[PDB]
Amino acid sequence: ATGRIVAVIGAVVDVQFDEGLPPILNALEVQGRETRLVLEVAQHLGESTVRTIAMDGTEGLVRGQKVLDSGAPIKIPVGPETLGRIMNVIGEPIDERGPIKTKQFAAIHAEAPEFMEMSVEQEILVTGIKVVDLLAPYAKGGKIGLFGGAGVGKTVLIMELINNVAKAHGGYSVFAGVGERTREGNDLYHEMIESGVINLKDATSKVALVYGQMNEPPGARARVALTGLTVAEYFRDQEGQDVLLFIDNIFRFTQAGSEVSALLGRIPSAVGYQPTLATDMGTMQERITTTKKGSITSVQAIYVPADDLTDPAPATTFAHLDATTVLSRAIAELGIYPAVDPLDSTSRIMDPNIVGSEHYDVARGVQKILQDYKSLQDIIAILGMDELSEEDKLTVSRARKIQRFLSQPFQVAEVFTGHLGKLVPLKETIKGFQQILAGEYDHLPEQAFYMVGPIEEAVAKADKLA
Amino acid sequence: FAKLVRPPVQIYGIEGRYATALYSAASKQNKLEQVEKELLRVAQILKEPKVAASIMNPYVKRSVKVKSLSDMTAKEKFSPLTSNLINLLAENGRLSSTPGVISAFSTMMSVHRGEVPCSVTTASPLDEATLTELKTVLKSFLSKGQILKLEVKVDPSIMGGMIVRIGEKYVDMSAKTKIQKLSRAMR
Amino acid sequence: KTGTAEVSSILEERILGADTSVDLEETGRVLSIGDGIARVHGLRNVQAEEMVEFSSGLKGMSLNLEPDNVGVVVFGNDKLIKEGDIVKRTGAIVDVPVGEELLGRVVDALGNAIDGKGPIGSKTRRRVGLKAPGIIPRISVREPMQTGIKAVDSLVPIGRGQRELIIGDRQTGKTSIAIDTIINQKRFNDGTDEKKKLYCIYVAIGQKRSTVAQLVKRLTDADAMKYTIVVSATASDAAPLQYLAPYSGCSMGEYFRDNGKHALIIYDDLSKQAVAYRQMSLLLRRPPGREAYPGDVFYLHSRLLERAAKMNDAFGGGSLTALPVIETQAGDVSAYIPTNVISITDGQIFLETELFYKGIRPAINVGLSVSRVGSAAQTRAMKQVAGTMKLELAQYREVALDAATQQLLSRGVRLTELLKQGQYAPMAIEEQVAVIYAGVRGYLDKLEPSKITKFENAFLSHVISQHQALLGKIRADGKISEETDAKLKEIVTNFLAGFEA
Ligand SMILES: Nc1ncnc2c1ncn2[C@@H]1O[C@H](COP(=O)(O)OP(=O)(O)OP(=O)(O)O)[C@@H](O)[C@H]1O
Ligand SMILES: Nc1ncnc2c1ncn2[C@@H]1O[C@H](COP(=O)(O)OP(=O)(O)O)[C@@H](O)[C@H]1O
Ligand SMILES: [Mg+2]
Ligand SMILES: [Mg+2]
Repeated sequence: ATGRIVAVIGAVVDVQFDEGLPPILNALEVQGRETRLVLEVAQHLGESTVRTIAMDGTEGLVRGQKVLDSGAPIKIPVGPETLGRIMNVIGEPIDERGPIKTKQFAAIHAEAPEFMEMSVEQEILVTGIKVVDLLAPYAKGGKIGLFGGAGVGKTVLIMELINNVAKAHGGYSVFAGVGERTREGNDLYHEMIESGVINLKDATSKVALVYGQMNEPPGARARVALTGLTVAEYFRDQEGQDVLLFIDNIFRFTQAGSEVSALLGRIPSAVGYQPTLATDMGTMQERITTTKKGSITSVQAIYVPADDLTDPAPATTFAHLDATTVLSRAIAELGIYPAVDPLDSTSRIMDPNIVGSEHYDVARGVQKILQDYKSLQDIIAILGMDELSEEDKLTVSRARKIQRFLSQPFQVAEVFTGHLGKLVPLKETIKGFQQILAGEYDHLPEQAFYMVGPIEEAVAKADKLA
Repeated sequence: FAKLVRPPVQIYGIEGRYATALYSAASKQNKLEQVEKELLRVAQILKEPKVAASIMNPYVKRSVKVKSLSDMTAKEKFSPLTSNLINLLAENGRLSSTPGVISAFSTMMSVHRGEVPCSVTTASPLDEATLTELKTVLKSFLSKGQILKLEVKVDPSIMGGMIVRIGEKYVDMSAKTKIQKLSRAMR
Repeated sequence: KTGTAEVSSILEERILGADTSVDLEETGRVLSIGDGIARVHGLRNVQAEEMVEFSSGLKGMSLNLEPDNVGVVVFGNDKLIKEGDIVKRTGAIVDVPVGEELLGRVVDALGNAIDGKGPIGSKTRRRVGLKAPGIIPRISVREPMQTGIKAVDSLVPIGRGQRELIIGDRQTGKTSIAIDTIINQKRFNDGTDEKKKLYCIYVAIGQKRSTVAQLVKRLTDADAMKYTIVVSATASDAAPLQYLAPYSGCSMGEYFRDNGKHALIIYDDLSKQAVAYRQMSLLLRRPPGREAYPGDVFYLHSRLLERAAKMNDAFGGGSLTALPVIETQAGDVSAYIPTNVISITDGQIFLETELFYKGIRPAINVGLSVSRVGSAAQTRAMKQVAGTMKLELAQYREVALDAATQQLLSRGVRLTELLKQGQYAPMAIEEQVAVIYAGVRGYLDKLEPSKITKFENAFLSHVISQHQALLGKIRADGKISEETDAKLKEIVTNFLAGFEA
């Protein structure tokens, strides 16, 4: 079947066929271009006419050009041969090392796992960061969010989780860059070569990379998160392994659907997004699950626009997560890195059965002394410190050291300040918050608790300022 | 662009845009009477169950509904500019509104000799002397050299009077002279 | 459902015979005009984003192709166009003249001279709608790009290929950072080492026309208009000419990057571009979003600032540095537009409006100014000294008769006054490293704070003369060795004995 391009409006191309109307989600091929322009059927308008969405720039299309139906959805090369390579939206090698040679091909638009395939196992994934071990612990095989504004650390943190968790992992890894800096994607490819994760001489590489960046058209950022997902479905289903799935950033999948929803002729909903906003996120996000064959451990990174957590795009992804780490800027101004909100970070496995009865009791004492300090900030700012009680000059004097003890020097931020990266075990971040909540360290200043590892370096710092 | 001649009625709508564009091409080349005799027979040859079907049926195509009409208007009588009109109505999907274009064109061509007829709505039809007297005083009112047409309707709700319209004039001598008795109340 | 081309002037061409003396393949008419775009009937072989020409002499871009008509975005004013015109098809995508033969001119956004010096003499044309380089050809930054400002070159260092924001309110000294970057390249463009040459491009969006004219004099007064291009779409120009101004400005810098040369471009400013793209969007009846902006403002500034990159050695080895300018309303760094550009560029420079009033100039907020990738690419002479001043400017900021407080409150004010700088005085790299040396090695700790602007203007004016041949080994060897710093100890302590307090 061949068709004629009838209307080109931005990044939405219209096509009229004469026989053989292709069904929805089929790919088409445009005839007469130097590169490869591939469309994607999105509607049927009647009078034997479809309406597509283009996956590259539509500069130079004449009304009457010929387009050829492929007969099937977009199929990318998948397998263990795609490890150690880079792939674009339609699965072509963009690393100038030759074609990707596999045996089988998998479509992009696949359906979700059923009800009788969901596994109900819950474990704990210890990371090494004091704030996310204690107050919101991470589960193996479940989704993980990372909320925050623009400039708080949603990528210095996600490159620390790669440095700790994914390097010592035994399974496979998949990175999918949706709408970030292209100079950052060059640095990730050039750090995994020196650290030996990707190897260009033999066949012992452990991570695949998928990339559709911020200089891409809106039709190619709205479909690249389905490509880095379909690569990580082979490593779970047809091999039976434990994978990791880092996506950054997932808001660009939502933003780039609103750019093209105006051109498709729709009535727009609230603050400016598409009407089908929560229908097509649930269709995407219910394909990243731990089923009865393997475990997908997705660590996403979500962007909050204009620091507003009531915006419909970062407030409809809260129903799809197990853990949650809300970053904030007002903590990052004081110099507390990572600037994790302690009273807004939630978790699902926080339960006295799974994590214990000793972990659960110290973690709830920390959220109690930090909430009572938050209710006195309206009075300390007006009437000063000398108007409180005597027992309430101890909630203030202890919460101002737990706040500074939730700071930690990261490993990837060695080139920022020149301090050593520190890692703590889970059994030692329980002991550090007992010897502060009890009152063992009421003879030290607050700045001695600033940017250290475990509790033993806090007393090895207060002897300096003597 | 070029200029186009204005019709003396100037109606509006999607059917008036096609009765004006034909009047701006048939007043040129002096063919305003040849199209009118053709258009009163294309109204007959559309409303046949072989041809009234598969023109409103949306599941055929655009192009094969043209070819089934490009030979139908070619073989019988027509090869004027009007064969492009049926060719243009079938391209734009406006083949359903073809009685709307035809019925608009007759009144647009009527006013070239017509008079926008009257309406006398009083009662049962009366004798001949009352009819010829109103037909020979209304001829004195037009002052345009055009033989006026007229319609008579029966409406018994008016008590003893009659209302008369001449185009857009509408004199009135009816039961509204009973409603003018509010001067006994409103004063 | 009434159709744009269902009018009687187009039905008459069809109903009176399919007319032969109308082209309808390379030329068409104009059906309507007035909201910006024009509705052009015909032109059945036009491409998308292809420049056309009107009968009045105006260029227009083919934006929106439909089965009836074409919507042409009109560059310039739309009074000159009338319904019923005839528009010709050029046959090429929107492109600008580009080459080495533009250094010294003042063009407008379409590539025509407005300085009154005749034609330009160009031979090559590049498109404005090209894509950024991918992941393979780029490489990390390694060469430093000097500024000549003592607060920027030692605290937020820049490198050849790194985006850097300049963000602040009105009248805080935004443009006067961008001017001193262009004048500081006089020392390198007039030398023999070709590997350190650097050109410049200035893009003026929405400014006044009388402020660009008083700017090209200041560059001509300092011999800086022989390696600088200026693109100009001022506030009286039409709205499509301000939208397409940084694209034509960046396509003139992409020439030098692909041919082994280094470029530099200053967009001034990207705030007034986004209020020009807002106008063309709402005049096309598009759904507004936050602050009545369109939904694709992020596509506007990301597809432009992704081009500023550094190629690898197999692609020539050139670069392209960008320095956009954003204006905030009363310190609002949490609005829609100043967060869409913080989440693109590789760092920030903050200009406070309440340090510009207290007499500190340039009013650089040292707490909120960061530069991530450009810290590893600076001179080891500067890193050996400015790595120490980074510590004391931190310890001054926590303490804002006690012990361990009146020591840091003494030194921390002598380093704040050391970082003031007069206008249009770009310093060299090796003259900075002696003045920052005296403030961090503990020599001016005894002086009064008011008599330290007098001290820097007296020490530099003499060591540039009597120790000129002994200063060159800092710039030549690129570092401070054990023989230079033992020599530098005697230059200062002999000058303080002669400097009359
Ligand atoms: N280092 C300096 N020392 C003294 N004065 C300065 C310095 N830098 C700038 N100024 C003064 O600041 C004034 C305004 O500077 P500038 O033109 O950069 O502001 P601006 O932010 O560009 O204004 P706008 O953006 O509103 O046009 C200048 O007239 C100049 O006198
Ligand atoms: N642990 C840390 N130590 C020092 N600086 C940090 C740390 N984490 C984040 N930052 C700062 O926060 C900023 C975060 O930027 P980045 O993570 O690159 O992108 P995003 O805007 O997506 O967070 C960086 O500029 C970095 O300087
Ligand atoms: Mg980031
Ligand atoms: Mg200015």
